[PDB]
Amino acid sequence: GALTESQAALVKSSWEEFNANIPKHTHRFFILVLEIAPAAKDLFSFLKGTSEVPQNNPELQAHAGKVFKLVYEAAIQLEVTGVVVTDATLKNLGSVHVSKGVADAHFPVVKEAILKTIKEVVGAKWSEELNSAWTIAYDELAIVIKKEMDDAA
Ligand code: HEM
Ligand SMILES: [F-]
Repeated sequence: GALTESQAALVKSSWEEFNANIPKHTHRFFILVLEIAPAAKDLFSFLKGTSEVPQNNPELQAHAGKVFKLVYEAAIQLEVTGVVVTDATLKNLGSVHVSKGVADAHFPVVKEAILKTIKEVVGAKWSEELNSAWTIAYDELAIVIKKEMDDAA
């Protein structure tokens, strides 16, 4: 699909819609994760020793917000520039995943959890053109982090 001026316009628009409700979209996102893979729970400090996914845990919200922002920034960068740029942050990201016991096969878990989360976020405006656009942007960003984990291990 490439990332036409028209496709980028579509991701920006849909991320603005996501940020618009962090405590919801982020707790949803963690539930979609634990649905696709239950075992994932022991990983998260703020999920350990608990039984259910905490709903007002600042640690949890701050965490999940950061995740989506990063995927959107990635899509704009693709339309303007044609690429996703690797910086200090993406590199430190790779380190912390590894400390915490996260692997590659965990990534389609968090992807589907994000496509499903955005399909839920944009509702009837959903188009093939839009699905195509977030898919392109995640894929392109995951490619970059997975790269940095391998390097932190
Ligand atoms: C493009 C996709 C992804 C992005 C942009 C991303 C981003 C991040 C960021 C920014 C942090 C640190 C947050 C903080 O300091 O507060 C973090 C921590 C973490 N992430 Fe990810 N992530 C991605 C995929 C994944 C996957 C697939 C898993 C595995 C299930 C995972 C598991 C974790 C864990 C266990 C921590 C440590 C949390 C702690 O115990 O406090 N992430 N991630
Ligand atoms: F994460």
